[PDB]
Amino acid sequence: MARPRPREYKAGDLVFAKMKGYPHWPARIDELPEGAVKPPANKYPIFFFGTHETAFLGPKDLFPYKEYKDKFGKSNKRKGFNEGLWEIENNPGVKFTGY
Amino acid sequence: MARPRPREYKAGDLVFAKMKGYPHWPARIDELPEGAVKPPANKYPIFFFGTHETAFLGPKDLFPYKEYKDKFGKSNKRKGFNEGLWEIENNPGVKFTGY
Amino acid sequence: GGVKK
Amino acid sequence: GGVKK
DNA sequence: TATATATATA
DNA sequence: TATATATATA
Repeated sequence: MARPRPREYKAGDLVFAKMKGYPHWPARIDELPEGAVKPPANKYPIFFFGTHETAFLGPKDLFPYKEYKDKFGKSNKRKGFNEGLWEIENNPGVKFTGY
Repeated sequence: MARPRPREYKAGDLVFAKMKGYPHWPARIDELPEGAVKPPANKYPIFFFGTHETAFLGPKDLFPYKEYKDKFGKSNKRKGFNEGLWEIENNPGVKFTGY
Repeated sequence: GGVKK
Repeated sequence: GGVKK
C-alpha cells in the first residue's frame, strides 16, 4: 500500500513544491482570484516561502507539508531555503490573500 | 576517443601540477637520487616554478605542460604563479639536478 | 520575488 | 622552498 | 579572484 | 555514476 498524494488542493494548504533544479521547497497554495485569466487545467498558484516567488504547479509536484516534513524539512544551502523553513512554521500567512 | 595522460614520467619532464586548493601549477618532475629513502609507490618529486616548493604527486595530478598549456597557462594572481609561467618557459632547468 | 520557472 | 603539503 | 563543497540533473 | 551549477571560503 502507498497512499496517493492529493489530486486536489485548496487555498491555504502548506506544501513542499518541486521544480527542476531545486530541492523540494517549503510553499503554500494561493487562491486564484476569479475575474482573472484562468490558469491551465489542474494547476495551482504557488507561493514559495523564503524567496516569495510564485509559480503554477500541478499536484504531481506538490507534497503535503506536515506529511513530508521530516523528508524535505532539512537544512539546505540554497538562497531562501532555510528562510522558507522558518516561514512555513512561524509565519505561513505572509502575503496570503485567500482569507 | 580521449588520449590518456602519462602514467609514468621522467626527470626533467615539464608539467602542470594540481594540488587541492591551488590552480593547476607550472611544474617539473625532479629526479629521485638513488641512495635515498624510497618514495611512496607511483609518486614523483615535483618542483613548482615561481615558489620553488616541492611535493610528491601521482600521475592523476600531473598534466604534460605542452599539451595543457593553454587550458592551464593563463595568468592568475596567486603568489608565484605568474613567475612560474615565466620560469617554465625561460628557465625550466632552475635548480634541476637530474642532468 | 516574481514568477520563477 | 619548502614542502608544499 | 578563484578555489572547494553541495546538490542538483543526466 | 559522473557532470553542471550554486553558494561558501581563502
